[PDB]
Amino acid sequence: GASALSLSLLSISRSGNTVTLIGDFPDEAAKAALMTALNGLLAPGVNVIDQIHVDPVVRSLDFSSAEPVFTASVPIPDFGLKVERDTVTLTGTAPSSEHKDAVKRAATSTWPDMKIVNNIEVTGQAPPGPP
Repeated sequence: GASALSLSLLSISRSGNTVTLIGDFPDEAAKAALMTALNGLLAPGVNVIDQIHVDPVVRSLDFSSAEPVFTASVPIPDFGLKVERDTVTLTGTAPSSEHKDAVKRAATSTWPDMKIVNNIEVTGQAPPGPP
């Protein structure tokens, strides 16, 4: 029925020690494309907590090209990724600046028909943000 024009909300948190990413995926093989990305952050003694449900029907974020993107965010284990049902937001602690540029460019290419709002905020001047 022309399927739905809405993507399942997703949540991904990366701090370093442990990783927290929950949501729903369309297939299982899809994990291999993303997982192959973790191989970059995978450290000795590192814990992983990712629970995704399979749903060959529910429209989800196409990470097929998340490697190039996620890989662009690898040098930052303190980054966050959020996808909505109409838009996608990007926010991560960047003690630098332009360092976020490459990250945004990578996402834009991956999700051009979706609104991307990448608003980095350097934790320094202002007080500690939300938990």
